[PDB]
Amino acid sequence: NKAPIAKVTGPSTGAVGRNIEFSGKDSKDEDGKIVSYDWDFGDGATSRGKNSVHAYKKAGTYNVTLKVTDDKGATATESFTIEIKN
Ligand SMILES: [Ca+2]
Repeated sequence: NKAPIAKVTGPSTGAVGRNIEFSGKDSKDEDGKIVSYDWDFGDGATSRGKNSVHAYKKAGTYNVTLKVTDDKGATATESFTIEIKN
């Protein structure tokens, strides 16, 4: 098996209190299927889904982590920086 490769699409800037839409659908497993897309939004919040949403309560800079898992259980991550403005 080869582990998958995580790819996040979504905004790199958003605004406080607004729902930010993220996707992991461009992630790729060369030899199988991605079976889960886990998100850590950098403010303690987590979600799961090929698409996910999060609103940040405070302006600042956050690193979002996407963790993809393939059909064999191998994992990969991406760290993606988002700026949240007032
Ligand atoms: Ca694989």
